Amino acid sequence: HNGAPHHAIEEAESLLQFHVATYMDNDIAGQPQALQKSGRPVKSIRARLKGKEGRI
Amino acid sequence: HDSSKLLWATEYIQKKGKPVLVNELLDYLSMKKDDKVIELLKKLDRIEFDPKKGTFKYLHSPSELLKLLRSQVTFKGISCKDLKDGWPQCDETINQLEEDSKILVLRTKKDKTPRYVWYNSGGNLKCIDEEFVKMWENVQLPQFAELPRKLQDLGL
Amino acid sequence: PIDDIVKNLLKFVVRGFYGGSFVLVLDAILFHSVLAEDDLKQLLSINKTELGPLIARLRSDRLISIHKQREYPPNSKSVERVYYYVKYPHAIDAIKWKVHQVVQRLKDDLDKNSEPNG
Repeated sequence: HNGAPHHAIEEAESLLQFHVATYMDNDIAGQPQALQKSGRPVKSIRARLKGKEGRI
Repeated sequence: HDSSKLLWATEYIQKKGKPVLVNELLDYLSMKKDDKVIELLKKLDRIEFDPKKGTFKYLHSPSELLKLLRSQVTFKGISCKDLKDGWPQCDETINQLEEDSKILVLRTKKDKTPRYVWYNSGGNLKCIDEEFVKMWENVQLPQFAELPRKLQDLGL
Repeated sequence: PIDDIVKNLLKFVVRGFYGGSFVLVLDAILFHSVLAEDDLKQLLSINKTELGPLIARLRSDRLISIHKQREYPPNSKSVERVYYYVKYPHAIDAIKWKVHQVVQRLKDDLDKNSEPNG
């Protein structure tokens, strides 16, 4: 809505695409761990079900 | 000098900016009192020399601006230069006959509205609701010749 | 012809419900169909942020399909210009649909109406 440097945009949404991705799964290989303000990773949803201790 | 001294008189005479006595202009500047000075002004439009008494003019209303807007047809985008000297306070009369009656391109409201050749019928018509214009903007264009169907699909 | 009306009509909308500067890029490239991109930039002699967002509308409305007016450079290298080959039909086609949509924002709105039921 406010201008369009059209390469900042191309990164801007490609950022948001990264947040949604790590939200579903923050364990993705070939990608940067999305960390917490403790520097520990973020408990993605996938992480909540993965191994023992998961939901299942 | 010859061309330099004559140019000097037109400089200080245009400071007066009106047809003043040539002898005054030959003495107020105290330099361009030679024969080459007055003749150069007689040959230069910077001091528009009439056959009458000492003339010094350097060739006004939005009406002239109004036609100039229509006189810049198929021509290039003109700035605000011809007004500020010819007609003081261009930016007032730019938006005085606004709504494209006196159209001009405000480059910014910090840069004296550096304009182009602008003249239209409605032109801006900002009275249209911006949200509606945003809603007008909000209409996303679908794809190719299926859109020729899509308009017929949409009832157009 | 109606082609002039087509350009005429383009001016009206681009000046009716658009700002004044919108038509400046219209007329400039309407002078010649296959025009070098700089020529408009040169004659307007304005910045790239005073030209970029205006270029947005020309292709956002698809009114100025800027054809890559490729030329034969003398150095034997890449040469092209944004020559706005206007796609008169397709431009208006969306516009009509665009118009229809705002009418839908009124044709639907007729049910949002006078007498209180809720």
